Amino acid sequence: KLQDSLDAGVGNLVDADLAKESAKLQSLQTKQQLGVQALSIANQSSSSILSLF
Amino acid sequence: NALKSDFDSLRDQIEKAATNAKFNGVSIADGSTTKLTFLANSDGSGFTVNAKTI
Repeated sequence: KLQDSLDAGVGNLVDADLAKESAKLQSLQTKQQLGVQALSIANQSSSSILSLF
Repeated sequence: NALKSDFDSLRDQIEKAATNAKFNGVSIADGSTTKLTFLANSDGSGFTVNAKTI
């Protein structure tokens, strides 16, 4: 009984909750795709100066 | 005499069963400390659990 309790306790200490990581993972994949499109949008700055000359 | 020896064995068993019930070195059934206080609020206020020696 004691060994079972100790194993359960250690798991209680250092186990994750995968349901939260799934949501966070989805949000982060969307956010990274968005940050890439945002960076690509920001990159094309200063490209308009050529038209001035 | 047989019944007395049975009684004595069972008493020794109770003592062993009681002193072995520790998790992470802290226990509330041996009688080592008077109470255990856990966290209950993000500012430090505690949840108090008195000790029930058995």
